Amino acid sequence: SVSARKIKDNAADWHNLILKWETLNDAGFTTANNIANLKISLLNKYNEELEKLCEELQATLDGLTKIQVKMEKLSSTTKGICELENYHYGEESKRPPLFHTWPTTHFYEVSHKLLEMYRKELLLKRTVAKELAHTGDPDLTLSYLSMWLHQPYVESDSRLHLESMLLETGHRAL
Amino acid sequence: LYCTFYGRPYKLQVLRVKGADGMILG
Repeated sequence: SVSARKIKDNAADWHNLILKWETLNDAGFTTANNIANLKISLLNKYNEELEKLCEELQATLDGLTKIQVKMEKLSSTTKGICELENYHYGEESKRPPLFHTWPTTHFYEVSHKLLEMYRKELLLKRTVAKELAHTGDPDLTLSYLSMWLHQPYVESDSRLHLESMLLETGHRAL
Repeated sequence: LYCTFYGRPYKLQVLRVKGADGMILG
């Protein structure tokens, strides 16, 4: 019951942080489409409006950086139980009582993979926000907006993997 | 020194400062 409370804590933390990431990405795509429309509307034919749009894009980015620091705190938390338990149980314990059948190394594998995808996705978003207001080629602007919208460093299969944790924490009904 | 030029971050290092009383530092 000691480890049970923290595994069902971390599953709920993973689910709510993914939903807050999605809401912040939708607001960021609306503001990036506005600043692209403003730059093409001047180039077909200001600095206070452009600087204001850049400042609130930076506000969206520091919100995402806060979410990234929370995901960092979630994986080190889980890594610990790995050691403590594995060591104390020592070997002579090929019977670890978890919830249904998993060991904790699968929880390390799932949290490590999700941390790697969201950590690379934040660096791609930082490069898009760095280079978006200074380009002039509209193929490159459509490319940069597509990299914001479609999120190419996040696999779909990991979302299936998150459902495996929700079948192994019992928040959802079986 | 930090500034953000239209979203792009810029970092500068101050080497020499000369002021209006006529003293030059290093």
